[PDB]
Amino acid sequence: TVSNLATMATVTASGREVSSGFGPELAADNQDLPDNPTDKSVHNASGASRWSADRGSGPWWLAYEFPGEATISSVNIAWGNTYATNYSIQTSDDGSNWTDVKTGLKATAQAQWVKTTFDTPIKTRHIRMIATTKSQSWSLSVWEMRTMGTISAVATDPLSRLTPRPLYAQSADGEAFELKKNTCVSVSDGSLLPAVDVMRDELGTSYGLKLAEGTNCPITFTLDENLDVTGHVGSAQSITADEAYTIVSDADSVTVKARSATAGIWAAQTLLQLIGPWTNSTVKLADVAFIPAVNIADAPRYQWRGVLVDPARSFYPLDEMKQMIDVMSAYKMNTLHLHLSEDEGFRVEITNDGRADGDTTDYTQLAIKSGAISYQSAWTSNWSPAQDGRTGYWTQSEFIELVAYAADHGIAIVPEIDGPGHSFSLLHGLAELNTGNSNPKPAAGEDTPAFIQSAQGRSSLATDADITYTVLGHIMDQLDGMIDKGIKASTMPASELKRMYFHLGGDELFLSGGAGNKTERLQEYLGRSGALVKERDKTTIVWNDGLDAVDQIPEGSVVQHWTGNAANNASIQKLLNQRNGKIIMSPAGNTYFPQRPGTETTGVTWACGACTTSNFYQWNPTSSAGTTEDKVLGVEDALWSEHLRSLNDAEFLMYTRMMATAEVGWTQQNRKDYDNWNKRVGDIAIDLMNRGANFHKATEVTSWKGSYAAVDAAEQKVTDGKVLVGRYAEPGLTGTDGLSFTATYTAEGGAVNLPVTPDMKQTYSQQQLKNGRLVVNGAHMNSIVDVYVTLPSDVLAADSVGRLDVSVSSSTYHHHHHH
Ligand SMILES: CC(=O)N[C@@H]1[C@@H](O)[C@H](O)[C@@H](COS(=O)(=O)O)O[C@@H]1O
Ligand SMILES: CC(=O)N[C@@H]1[C@@H](O)[C@H](O)[C@@H](COS(=O)(=O)O)O[C@H]1O
Ligand SMILES: [Ca+2]
Repeated sequence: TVSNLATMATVTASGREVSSGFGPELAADNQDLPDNPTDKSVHNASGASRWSADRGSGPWWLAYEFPGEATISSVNIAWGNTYATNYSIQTSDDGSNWTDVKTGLKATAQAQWVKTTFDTPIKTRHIRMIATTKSQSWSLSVWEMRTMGTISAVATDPLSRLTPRPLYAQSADGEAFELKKNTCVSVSDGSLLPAVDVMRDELGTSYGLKLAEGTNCPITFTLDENLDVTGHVGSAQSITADEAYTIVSDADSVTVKARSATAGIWAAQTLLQLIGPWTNSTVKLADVAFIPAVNIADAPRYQWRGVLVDPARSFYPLDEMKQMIDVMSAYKMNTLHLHLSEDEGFRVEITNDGRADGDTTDYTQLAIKSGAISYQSAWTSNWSPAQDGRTGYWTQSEFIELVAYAADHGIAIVPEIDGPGHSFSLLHGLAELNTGNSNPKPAAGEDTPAFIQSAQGRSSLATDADITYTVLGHIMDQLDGMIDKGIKASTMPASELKRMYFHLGGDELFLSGGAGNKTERLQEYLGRSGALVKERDKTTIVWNDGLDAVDQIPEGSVVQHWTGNAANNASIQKLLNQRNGKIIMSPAGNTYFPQRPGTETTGVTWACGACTTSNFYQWNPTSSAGTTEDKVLGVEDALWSEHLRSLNDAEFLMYTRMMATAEVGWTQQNRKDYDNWNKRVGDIAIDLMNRGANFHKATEVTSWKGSYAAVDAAEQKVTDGKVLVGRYAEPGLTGTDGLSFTATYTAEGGAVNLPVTPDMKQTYSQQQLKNGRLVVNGAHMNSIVDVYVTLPSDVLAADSVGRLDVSVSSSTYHHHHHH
């Protein structure tokens, strides 16, 4: 049973002919046409039951906001004496962003019903008719827009933005908490100050909040090592309780409980998602920030939620690593796996401080010599950039700073020094490692092997030589010392942030050829190296193609799975079932960022053809591992850098797929829904535009949206009458001509027109090729649009008193703002 829901709708329109009658609400009054509806005395009787639109060039639109989710079967429009010769019907969840549901619609006569049927009824809070052309110069005329269906009186979900989707989240009673400039925060413990710092780092700029630590503040964080959310853990669910938090908020208070300092940062990240996708605004906004009234209880499914970054192929400066850490933290990733060494580079300084007794190795050569090499474009015959990998390395100071910044965002460092293959940078850097069964050998009269194409994929450390293990042990000791110093600088607890794991690699030894004995080499090397990790009170990690040494690595070692089917891999099952091992899941087709994210893009094709947000989301790491939940540590994305030369190009591949892995890492298997995640991507993107982070504008994402935010003009420079009053963020804009801006000013008493200048520094571009090779930074997002107005002299010269109105319209967006 359907009804005309027009009669319960809140009705808006592009405009109206006259202020006094023919209002848009007269399309929504469920009245049959009067007798003789085309007669002018009937169509133009002052009380005629019809909308008469604004004039001008259009488009002209009529929008219904339902008090609930409407399930709409059909729209039947009774057109008046001026009818739409071309129109569409669009839907909106938010009332501002519109999506086509029926296009190519036409009326063909006066006083004509045009019925548009949805064979599958559509569920929507908003619907509108938008018309581009009409039958006469007169105002478009609508007697009736009947929207036939049923309605469910469900309120908007103030928690709909959250990613990852929490364990438990429900709206609470009453108004939102309004954040004020001097709103203070109380913590139970100093280790929670980093969580408040994360909030202040965004909100200080975007909303001018001090968020000072105070006493008896209305926002509190409490560390409770016994926090229990198991009430919300169902028999088919599984959590890591150490990262549990709760939030309980109302109009007067925001109360956070955290099981760990790390969980306090997760709580802060949740609060920043609730405040909305403008918290990283580089400019003070005019709107106040609100935390809606909520009850949240949250913890992750998996304890290990990571990103591998490979600076070894192409270096990433410290400031770029910080921008990665910011977004990793924003999605509750807790692990930064650094692939520090490769055939093509070594990216951290190792000193001669604290060497073992008898060790006179000169470690300073390693960064000096092997920092200076990188992936060679000339050794590629493909679409890889013409530019070689970036060279360089983090100094110990910068590496300690990297550790501290990661820790202050809830992220631990997991170092990898790959061997015995993928190790040419070590041989190239340290004369002393060129001994025993190492490969390749230095040319006659040389103390280190030449960085030439024939070395690549043919490297082996000397698995038979004591110096190999001396060197590895020193590098482990140096990394540990730097990690300890960075955690100390962060103030986060070492018990939380010092990840007692070391990644030995073990992958693809002699992939391109080399000296043979592949298996006997893995077994000797990973046996002795594993013993180094164990004696340092750590758990060994190896890639799955190093489990040739499953029996020689320590009991309880971890496999990082990337290649083939883990569930059928005998050596993985042996580790997990016979050697109390655990698994980190990085199957290439679900987690490898170089795998091209769309069929329109240029990139690696082998794992999926294109591994999209669907491939990154729609998998279950435990069933992919073919093991039990208890044996799965979690997941890591991989950013391999053979082809990456910039943070912009890395972020193209990382985002938004990384936010799918974040949900796989955190969200319960039975709470995952790819369509629900997909709907959340639009605001994920508005926040990335505010951060200045790049992202692939994937075709399978269907929530790309615009968002208008008013700017606090009091903090903006006026130049020759021109001042920034608004920003408009929409991924994919190639220019501003699709957008119509209008602004008016009213001093109390007075509305005058302000001419608007929209200004977008950069346009959207997909990847660019030159001579068959990707151009570095070819794919880049458009800028947020700056919305300037030019003030008249009387307004320019007035003191501080008035109301600014700004309206933005496109075929897919409409918003009117006032302050
Ligand atoms: C205020 C008022 O009466 N305005 C009406 C309009 O709404 C109408 O669209 C127009 C043409 O009417 S038609 O019947 O010839 O198309 O005539 C009058 O201008
Ligand atoms: C463990 C591991 O992945 N080892 C190697 C990495 O040295 C390589 O860099 C990466 C490329 O990823 S791809 O570009 O997505 O194929 O894949 C594997 O070849
Ligand atoms: Ca009517």
